[PDB]
Amino acid sequence: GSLLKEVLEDYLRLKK
Amino acid sequence: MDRKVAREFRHKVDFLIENDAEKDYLYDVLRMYHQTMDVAVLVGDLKLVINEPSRLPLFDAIRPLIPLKHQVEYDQLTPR
Repeated sequence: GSLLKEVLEDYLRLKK
Repeated sequence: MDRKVAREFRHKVDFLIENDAEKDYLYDVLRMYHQTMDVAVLVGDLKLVINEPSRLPLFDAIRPLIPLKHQVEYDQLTPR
C-alpha cells in the first residue's frame, strides 16, 4: 500500500 | 492497516526534530527514494540527517515503510 508515500502525505498535510 | 505506524514514527521525528531544516532534508530524502526507488541513496542521506543518537530513531522508523525486498537490501546497507 506504499507506506513511504503515506508518510510523505502525512507531513504535507501536517504542514498546512 | 499500517498508516498509524507512519504517523507514529513521523510524529516521533517532529519530537526529535523541532527544527524545520532537518525536516526539509528528510523530505528530500523521502522524495528521492520514491522517485529514484533506490535504498542506497536513502542510506547515505539518512545518516547525514540521522548521524546522531537523537536522530537515530528516524533510520529505524522510516525503515518499516521500505518493502520486504528493499528491507533486506536496506538492512544490509545499514550498520546491522
